[PDB]
Amino acid sequence: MADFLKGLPVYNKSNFSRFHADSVCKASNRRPSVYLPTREYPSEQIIVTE
Amino acid sequence: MSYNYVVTAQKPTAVNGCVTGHFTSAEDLNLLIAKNTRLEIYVVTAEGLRPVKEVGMYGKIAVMELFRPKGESKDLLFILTAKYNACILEYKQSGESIDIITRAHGNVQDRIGRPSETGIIGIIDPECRMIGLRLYDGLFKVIPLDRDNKELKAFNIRLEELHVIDVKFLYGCQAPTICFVYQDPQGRHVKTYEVSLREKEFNKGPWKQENVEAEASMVIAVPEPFGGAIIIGQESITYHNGDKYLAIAPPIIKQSTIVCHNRVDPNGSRYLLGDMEGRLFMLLLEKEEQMDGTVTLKDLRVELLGETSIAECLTYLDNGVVFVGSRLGDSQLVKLNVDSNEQGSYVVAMETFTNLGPIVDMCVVDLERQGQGQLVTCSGAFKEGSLRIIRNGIGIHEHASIDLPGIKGLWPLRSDPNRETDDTLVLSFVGQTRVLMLNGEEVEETELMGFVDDQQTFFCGNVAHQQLIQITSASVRLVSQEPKALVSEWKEPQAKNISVASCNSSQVVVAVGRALYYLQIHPQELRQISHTEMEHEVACLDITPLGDSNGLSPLCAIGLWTDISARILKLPSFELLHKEMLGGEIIPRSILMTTFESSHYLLCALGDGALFYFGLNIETGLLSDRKKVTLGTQPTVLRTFRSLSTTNVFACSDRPTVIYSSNHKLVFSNVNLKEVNYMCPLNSDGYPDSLALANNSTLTIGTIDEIQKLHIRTVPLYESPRKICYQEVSQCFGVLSSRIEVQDTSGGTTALRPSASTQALSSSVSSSKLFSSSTAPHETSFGEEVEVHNLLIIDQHTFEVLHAHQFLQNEYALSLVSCKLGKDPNTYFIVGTAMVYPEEAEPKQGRIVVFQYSDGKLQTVAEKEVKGAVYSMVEFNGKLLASINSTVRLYEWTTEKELRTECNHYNNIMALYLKTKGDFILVGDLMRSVLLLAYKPMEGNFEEIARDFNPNWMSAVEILDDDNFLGAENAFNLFVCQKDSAATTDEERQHLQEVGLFHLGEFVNVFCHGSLVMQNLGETSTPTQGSVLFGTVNGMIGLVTSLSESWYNLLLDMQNRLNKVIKSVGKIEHSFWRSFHTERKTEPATGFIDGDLIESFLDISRPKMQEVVANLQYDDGSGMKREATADDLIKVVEELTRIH
Amino acid sequence: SRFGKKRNPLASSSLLAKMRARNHL
Amino acid sequence: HHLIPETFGVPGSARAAVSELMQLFPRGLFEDALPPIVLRSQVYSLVPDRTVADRQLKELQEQGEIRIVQLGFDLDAHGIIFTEDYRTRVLKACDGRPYAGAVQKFLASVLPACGDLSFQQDQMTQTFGFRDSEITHLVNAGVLTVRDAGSWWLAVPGAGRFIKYFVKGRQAVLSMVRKAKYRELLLSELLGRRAPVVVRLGLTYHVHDLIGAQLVDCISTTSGTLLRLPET
Amino acid sequence: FKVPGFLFKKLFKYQQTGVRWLWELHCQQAGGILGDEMGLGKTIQIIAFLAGLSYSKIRTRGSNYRFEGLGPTVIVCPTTVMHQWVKEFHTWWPPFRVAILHETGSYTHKKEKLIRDVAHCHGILITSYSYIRLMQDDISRYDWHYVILDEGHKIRNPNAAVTLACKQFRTPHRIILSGSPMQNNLRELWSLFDFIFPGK
Amino acid sequence: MLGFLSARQTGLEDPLRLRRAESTRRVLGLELNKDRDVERIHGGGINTLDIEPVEGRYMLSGGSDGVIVLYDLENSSRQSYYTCKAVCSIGRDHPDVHRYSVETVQWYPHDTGMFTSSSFDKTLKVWDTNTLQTADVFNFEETVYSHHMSPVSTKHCLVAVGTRGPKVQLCDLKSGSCSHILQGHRQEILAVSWSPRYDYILATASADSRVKLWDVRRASGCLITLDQHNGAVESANTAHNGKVNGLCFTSDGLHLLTVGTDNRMRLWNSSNGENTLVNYGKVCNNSKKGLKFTVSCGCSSEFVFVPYGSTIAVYTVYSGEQITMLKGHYKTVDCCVFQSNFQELYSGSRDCNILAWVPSLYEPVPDDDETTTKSQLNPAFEDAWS
Ligand SMILES: [Mg+2]
Repeated sequence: MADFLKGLPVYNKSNFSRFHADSVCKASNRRPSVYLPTREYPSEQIIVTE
Repeated sequence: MSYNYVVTAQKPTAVNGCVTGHFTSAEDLNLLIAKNTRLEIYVVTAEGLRPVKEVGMYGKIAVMELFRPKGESKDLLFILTAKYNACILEYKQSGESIDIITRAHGNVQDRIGRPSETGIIGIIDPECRMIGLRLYDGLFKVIPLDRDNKELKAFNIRLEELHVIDVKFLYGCQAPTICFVYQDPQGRHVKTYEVSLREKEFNKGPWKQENVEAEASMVIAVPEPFGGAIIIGQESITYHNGDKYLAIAPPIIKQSTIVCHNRVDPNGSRYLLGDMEGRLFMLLLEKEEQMDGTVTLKDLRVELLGETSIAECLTYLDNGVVFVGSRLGDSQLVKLNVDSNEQGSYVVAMETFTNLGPIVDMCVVDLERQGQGQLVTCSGAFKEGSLRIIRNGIGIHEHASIDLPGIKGLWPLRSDPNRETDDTLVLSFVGQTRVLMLNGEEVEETELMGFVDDQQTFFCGNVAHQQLIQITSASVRLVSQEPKALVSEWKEPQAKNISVASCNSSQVVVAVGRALYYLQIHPQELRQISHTEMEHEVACLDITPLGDSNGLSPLCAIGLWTDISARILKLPSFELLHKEMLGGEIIPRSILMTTFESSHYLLCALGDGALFYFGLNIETGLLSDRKKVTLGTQPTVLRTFRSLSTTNVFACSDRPTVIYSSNHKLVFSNVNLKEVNYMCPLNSDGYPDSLALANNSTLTIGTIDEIQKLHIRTVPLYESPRKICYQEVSQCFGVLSSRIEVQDTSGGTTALRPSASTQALSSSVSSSKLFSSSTAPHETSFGEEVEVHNLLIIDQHTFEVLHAHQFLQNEYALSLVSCKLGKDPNTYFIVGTAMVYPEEAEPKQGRIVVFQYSDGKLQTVAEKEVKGAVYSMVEFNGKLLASINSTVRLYEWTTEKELRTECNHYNNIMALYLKTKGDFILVGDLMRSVLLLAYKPMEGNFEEIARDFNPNWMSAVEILDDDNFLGAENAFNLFVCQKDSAATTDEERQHLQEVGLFHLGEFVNVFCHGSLVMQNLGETSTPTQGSVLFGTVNGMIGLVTSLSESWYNLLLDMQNRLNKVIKSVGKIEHSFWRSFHTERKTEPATGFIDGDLIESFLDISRPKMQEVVANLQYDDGSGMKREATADDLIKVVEELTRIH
Repeated sequence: SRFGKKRNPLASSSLLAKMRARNHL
Repeated sequence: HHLIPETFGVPGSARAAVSELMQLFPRGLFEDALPPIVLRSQVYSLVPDRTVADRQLKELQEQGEIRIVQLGFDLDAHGIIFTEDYRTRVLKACDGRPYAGAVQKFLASVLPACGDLSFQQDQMTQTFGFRDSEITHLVNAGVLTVRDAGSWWLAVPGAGRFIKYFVKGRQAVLSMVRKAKYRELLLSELLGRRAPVVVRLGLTYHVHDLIGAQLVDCISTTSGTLLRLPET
Repeated sequence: FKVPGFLFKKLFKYQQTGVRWLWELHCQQAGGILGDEMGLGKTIQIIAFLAGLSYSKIRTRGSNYRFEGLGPTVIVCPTTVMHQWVKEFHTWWPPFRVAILHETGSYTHKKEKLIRDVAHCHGILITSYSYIRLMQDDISRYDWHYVILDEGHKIRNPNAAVTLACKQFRTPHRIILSGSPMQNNLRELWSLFDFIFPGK
Repeated sequence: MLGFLSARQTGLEDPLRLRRAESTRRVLGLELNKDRDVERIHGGGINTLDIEPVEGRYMLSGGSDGVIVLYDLENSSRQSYYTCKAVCSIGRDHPDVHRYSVETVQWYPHDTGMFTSSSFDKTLKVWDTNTLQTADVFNFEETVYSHHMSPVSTKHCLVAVGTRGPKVQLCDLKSGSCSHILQGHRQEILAVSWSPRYDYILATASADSRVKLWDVRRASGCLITLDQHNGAVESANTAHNGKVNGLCFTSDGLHLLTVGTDNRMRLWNSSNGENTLVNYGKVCNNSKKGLKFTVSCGCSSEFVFVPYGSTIAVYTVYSGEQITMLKGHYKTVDCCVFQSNFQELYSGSRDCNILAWVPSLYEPVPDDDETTTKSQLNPAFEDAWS
């Protein structure tokens, strides 16, 4: 046993708790849906070079 | 000009960088992954990485850092592009609308400067006071970061240290202090400076300058408890903090260079390290808390956790997980367990993300002779090396498969009226019917009452009033669902057999040769409504309802034997509403009414495997827009199904094909399966949303994959593949590959791992007199690394390595061709080689080796020693054309089976690339751009027709046609050269003109002719000529193809309109991104349409399409120019999307 | 024209035009 | 090991070099009145990388270990002198002389604080508070010589004896190479030859100067180091 | 550079343009002739610019003039307009310390000490041309930041001693106010430009 | 090589590394006229050369005969050996020709349609390249040693002129102004050079042994005087113990090289004038007139090519290391110019040759089975001890 990998940082106990190895359950919903904006807002600041 | 369309067939896959922070909310754990030009956002969840958004950028993402200025609630994102665009992106959200807000943007290019050999470095101060960029030698660029200013004002500070290796800001400093490693003739040194924003000067830093290891390559800044910097070299790790110093020299590091690091903890106790071999280390800082309560570093302790994919970047996530971003191999999600497994690894892999990696070479093969090509690629390097087989087509995931020969029909059934999901499956057989109950995953053959098994069945299913129906050859039988008891039976008055039947939830039509009968389904009653006898014997029927009809169709569709017609009949009267003569000689074997989107269709398929489709008027029964597609060659059986929200169609044949509408136009996506003769949907508790599919040997039940979606099969080699070619007569691939071996104490070499070349069924080692008699031996130190090169013969069906031929020691195999030569009927593998020695800047020797693959062995047929490296070879009109350093040479193949030199051309610096078309050779030089030669048969010589005199450093070339030459260039640009038609002098005739210029943003390794879309749609309607695929270092696959002048001018104006209307990120101008760019020159793009912009317009809100198309004049081909509607350009862009 | 057809600012042709107009009538 | 070495086909410190050359100096020839002088040229004979040599010399100047003085017999003629020798010999020469107090002031104030080869009257008058008569005392002491109106070189008393012997010895030893057969002479043979009566500073000291000044080329041979007149 | 909003609002657009032109000259470190016809209010443009310099605390780059603002200014004018300059300063930018070097000036000690005081505290010295011609040393000894020649056509003879004395000022920020840059000859123009931009 | 090609194809190394490495290897392989002559049009020495910055196809030449020759450098023949032919010439038959030796030719930095020439006949001329007619002419009291146009200035079109007079002159081609003088130097001004980084910063070198940096926008006088000892702004500073006769900024503009008749070359920080203390040894420089020399671009090492008597010395700028002596000319070399695209050096000398120095890394390769069409072992390469 590695004594040194004990107590790795725990941020929420249930994260990755339902990581199913049956990857077919992910195979369909795998991909993020493309973002394509058409609303806009003005920017708060500009970068200029002196 | 000449007019080209360039589009991405596959998005770059290599991970250039990653970062983790709370970008999307203050509470979410995000992972941000930079793929080249292609930012993307995941959270971390209970299910691992949940996607969120994916974004594109008009730029190669060079720097990506998260930071949080005081008074921001969540992290802002700084991005620097390789063209030196900057922006401070912010995420925000309004329900389901997610908009990346550009917070600040600009550009930070110097007008003049020498880009640094270690690339763009970008660092942010721990207190968010400033960003530091190292773009050019001798300068450090500071972007102040602030709050009350509406503007952040990049200035610039002179370094005296010109060759800076790595830089970080230090933690715990009251003024922003950089620590950096730099090189001088006296060696590498570590140094510090304070930065003054008020004086815009470096001030003397907190530490003395110190010497460091000559290969010190990384600076890690340790957080506040320790402070200081860790410098990592090839042999030592050293901590520096003022007067404090520690050094360790772990022997476990010395085998491979450490290239990436990540902090795995808030305070610096646990950094991860990754090496070029793919080993993962855990650098483990040991604190001492002193008696005054201050903390000091006591020791450094390097540890070995395992092997990953070769890592470009690392990130730790949560509870034990690490993302491993790779360029050379698949990116990984891996855990760290605390208990070493039996092999000594703590690393355990969880997920793998497909990287096409460095595509070093590729080829297009119609492996199934279907007329639809597949790409086979040489992907990755070292232990990550693989073949990838890319196919365009719809897939299926199989949930069950059963040995059930002779299936003749498929229907779902639900025995329990209280379920919504299915529970039963019914099968039909020659003279018999059988039923499978679906106890979740468990499938068992069972008897259902009321149904009959000793007769063949042509339909069964659930029907109105909580009832079940079966239609046999003998009778139509209606069963009460809860009692499972027969409640009505209908039989023909003379007991003649039913020959055709069709049914819906509420109605039945059955055929008895020419006699039709129409039944309504009622509570405990099959009620015959009317009867008719057709002119000709009935072949197929449908009564599937359409539109808002309340479960009763008003229309019947019918197909007949003798006249080969499709017809629409009004159900209660059998009134003929339309008659369509299909023609030919083969009967309609299937017919299907269906709805796609808002549009109603009739589908019909002939026994020869052709299909016809028609738009169906559900109110008048008229057929419209008659069109025909050759789906297959077997009698093709159509079925509907519902998948997600949409009704789609399936064609059961030897070429399973899906029919659906995209933007009101039907799409035909072939499926990744050999044969399915019957299919139907299924939705059981074990097999939800599923399709049953069956053949003459197996039944298969599974969920169908998504649309048009490229499928990648991986064949891992564990060694770097260099070249591939296909030999149809042997049904195998020749693959060049190289493996690294270490020099052993015995003076031989030892493999680091097993690999494809070490594991063939048969093997051979080359022997030759040529170099062994003509050169002195050469040697290396113990442990020095050597490349061993092989020719692998790979079976096209299994991709087993059938043979491995190992080349001579120090022999590098560079070029491979498969061809017939001369009048010789045999097909050969020809390999061009070079002899590589540590002392020589360029190979002085090499050979051309001709092999025959026959009887499972590889035979050497001929060898030609040559005085150089054989960089490229091509078959040229039965001869072999080879480039040997600066020389291009043509070889005849003689009746004695020897190569004989025909002619030479010498006016090159280094002839790296050759392509040919007819008598023309296009030569791509290392630095003199492209040259066009012609072979002259009457003279037996080359003539130098023309060359491009621009100093383009070439990466690849292609001949698009007899006039247009495509080139790819060292700075990620495409250009097209053209032979000048306006030339008057013989000087002007020799100048090729650059007519196309385009910044692709990718490094192109390979061009080849082909397409992944099926060619059989051989209409003349194609707006687009030719198809050249290209492969890239970042694993992006693109497509170049030629437009007409009219389509070019249309799409060019459509780009200019979209650029006013589509928003970007960083507010990079699109024209700036696509501008041709080198350190010498920048020029705007010409002669290229960016298909990735054009195809985006399909993706907007229709108000924006109307703003785009406003006042545009469009010609549909009639010449009757009109104000373009949105639907006109929707059809144009739809037609463009079907090319890839 | 053999020269001035491509830029590497005021174009040569307009600077030349100013110089000529300044030195002619 | 396998990429970076392909990029192109292409350890004695200045402090060690100075300390070795300083022993070649014949202290008795001047009754030790001169502090031992090493020329900057000679340092380049032992430290062939001239840039590294110059930078290490500049760092020795900033520690105050050495003084650089212009000797004026040639454009590059810089003498390198240890500060403690210089200071001791000058104070020993000033004992009870009339200029002595101004020289004690100079060695206590200017030289601890300045590395310059030359001083301007602005600095001398306002920063160090020298009276115009004290500059005259320094010139009489030989610690300064007039460069131009209101400007002075730092100097070494009695440098003329050394400079005389050096200039004549240099021409003598260079002529020994020029007159020998083929204009070639093996270094071991030269150093074994009975030095001319003109070569008062010694023969090794001059070969190190000549090599550093690039007045003669060394050629390596199987016979050892060979001196040549350069093709110039 | 910033002008206080209450001061910039009080100016006509041509006076605003003049303040911008003065700033572009300050960035170039060139002089200029504000040659506007009589009545257009040249003095307001000057005072508004100097107020802007003092207000915006312009930190001089790369040079020994490490003021953070306006250093000592001398204005040279006819005696008949000295008190108008003082009144305009005390109206438009009260924070300045404006002192007349003249017998109509309020100072009680010897006039040598006034110039030291106005140099030390970065005031505005107002002088006649005759004192510039007579007190050449005691004036030009100091590092003046701006020299303004009002009615600067008084230095139009290049051989006149007032002209030679005015050209002794070391600052690059030399400004002339004159309704007539030239009156008789192009030589007068030469003399004014040789003050404003020597060697141009 | 094959290592670089593999590393580039796999994305292990940035494409920059192969390109800079091979460019450096080519500079190390320069050989005299290996593939290429230049046509002898001049009868006098070649004072000045300038390769066109846009395409690098054309080279202007000026000579002691007063002729200006325009050359085409591209091989529009199909042979592996060719002559750089003269496209056109402003010969002694031309009406506008210079009366005395032509000491600097420069292309207009922004397009090829105009160029400038200066001569010891005290003129600067502006030429229309398509017609070879002068568009404007400037006259001076004293012989012009040097002129330069700013390589990066788009805002202004100023020609700095150095003459035997002590004052630098500035001609504005837009306005036609030539009145503006800079008044800091005390003897003839032998080299002038605009910064490639900053529009307004002009370096000037003189026989007074001073190099001064100017900001020509100012009424203030010069910014910096280079002091070779690093200690004070003007009163005594000298860059050399001799005449300073050549300037060349490094290609990034961050340093200025200077050469002078003390036979030393010195490297300076251009932002403050600090002598960087790089030592190159003896660099022979007897020239009593301006010396034109050049740095490389786009190599892994920055090289400097400097006339060294009749040879061209090559140094590594930062290391001080002497790399080679290019040993072709028969009289003192007066200028050399570097073709950045292909790493080819051109050199002018008082021997009236223009010589091309070209990377000669390896030979055309034979096939051993050929009878006579081989890459011939010419008998001039053979020994004959019989
Ligand atoms: Mg007035």
